[PDB]
Amino acid sequence: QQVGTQTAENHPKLTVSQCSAGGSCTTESRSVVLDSNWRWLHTTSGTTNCYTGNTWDASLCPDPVTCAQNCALDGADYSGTYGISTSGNALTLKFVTNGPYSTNIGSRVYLMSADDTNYEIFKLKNQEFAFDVDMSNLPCGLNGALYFVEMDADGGLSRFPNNKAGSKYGTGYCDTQCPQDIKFINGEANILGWTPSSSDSNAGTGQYGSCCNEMDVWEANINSAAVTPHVCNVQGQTRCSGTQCGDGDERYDGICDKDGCDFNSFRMGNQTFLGPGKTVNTNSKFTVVTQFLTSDNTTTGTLHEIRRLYVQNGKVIANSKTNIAGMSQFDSITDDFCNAQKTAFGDTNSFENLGGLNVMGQAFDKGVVLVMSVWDDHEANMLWLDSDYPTTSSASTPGVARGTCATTSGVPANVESQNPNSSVVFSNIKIGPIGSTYTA
Ligand SMILES: *[C@@H]1O[C@H](CO)[C@@H](O[C@@H]2O[C@H](CO)[C@@H](O)[C@H](O)[C@H]2NC(C)=O)[C@H](O)[C@H]1NC(C)=O
Ligand SMILES: O[C@@H]1[C@@H](O)[C@@H](O)OC[C@H]1O
Ligand SMILES: [Mg+2]
Repeated sequence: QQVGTQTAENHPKLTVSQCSAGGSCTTESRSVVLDSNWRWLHTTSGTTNCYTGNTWDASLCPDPVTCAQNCALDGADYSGTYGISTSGNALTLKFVTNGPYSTNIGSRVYLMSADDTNYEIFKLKNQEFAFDVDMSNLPCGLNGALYFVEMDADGGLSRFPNNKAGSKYGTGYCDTQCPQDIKFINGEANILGWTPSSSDSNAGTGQYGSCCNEMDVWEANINSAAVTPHVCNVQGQTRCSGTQCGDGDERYDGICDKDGCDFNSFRMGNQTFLGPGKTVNTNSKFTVVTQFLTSDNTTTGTLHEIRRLYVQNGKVIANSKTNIAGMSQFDSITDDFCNAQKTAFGDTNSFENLGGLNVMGQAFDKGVVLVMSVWDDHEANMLWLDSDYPTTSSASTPGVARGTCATTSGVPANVESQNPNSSVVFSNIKIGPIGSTYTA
């Protein structure tokens, strides 16, 4: 894709903290950028759209390359059109925004580096990452997600000749779902076999997907939360086609682990731990701390364990323990946990098949980009996060119940119609050595 200049691109500012042993942190000036899929895409010479609704203009986009050369991504009206605003260390993502020219549902942003051009690259091995979240305004069916993916720092500017926009315009997304709804992959418009979504009037899928390792630090709404590493057998952002993408029936045949090795306290058998008025009380803001422990306690050692702590009202709260009959008891993510939980639940262990925490840690070695988003789910209505899933399974079967929401909840049109003003606030991001990002 090309660069459009009708609208200047000014990334909303966001401060983050870099912390040291003892807990003193320095403030770093960073910013966020809107993902390219949300942007106005118009001809380089004018204002004619290359894509409208969920339909590409066939005469501007006769083929993937011509389309990438003819079509330009333009600057974004972050707050008034996309519902994205920041206030110091706080990022607010609104669910539904009505701009003067377009309505936008959900958003996805990446953290920029100090240069405000390339993404910030995080090296998470043997580090602790903390943030605060207020998801009191995120009901059933919503997901406010904070996570890392193995994107290129420049979003593909240097790898792909026909990507002339790059990370400044939020290009280069990938994750372990190998999404095929991404409009530009590898600097080419993803127009081959383009099929509009029937339920999402702004979306479609093309022949290719964009795949990479993904650490889901946080996927949650007021009801339930999950922390989930996912790995692939490829390194970095990789375009997939056919079986590689692991779409539909080929879910477990692809290059990436779609299910991941998840820890949702509710799913793991503690229904009183996280939620409205619970131990972690999601009616109010709290701190989420995530530790990426290596086997030798160095930044070069093998990733061995992902641990979780919460902090609310100044009190540290230990992670819940698993409570699945017949399964050994864990309170964190280890490869042993993943093996035990996949066995207990009868789920295919692609996480381990594709190299487990070792491979996750190798993605961390190379570096990953911070993503924050708010979304509803056209495929599964977020039931995998907050309800009984599959809905066709007995809710007494271990692993099926993930939260208290109704199996009829989370239909996008219903959630948009009923809770349009939903929002999530992510704030006070900190990274440092273990123990450095919060006060015990
Ligand atoms: C779920 O996790 C919570 C937090 O660890 C456990 O909370 C305890 O609950 C009992 C029963 O109400 C209380 O008497 C304790 O004071 C709680 N401890 C804390 C630290 O909050 C709870 O037991 C866990 N549930 C299950 C089924 O394992
Ligand atoms: O990331 C999620 C994955 O863990 C799975 O359970 O299906 C839904 C996905 O969005
Ligand atoms: Mg290029």
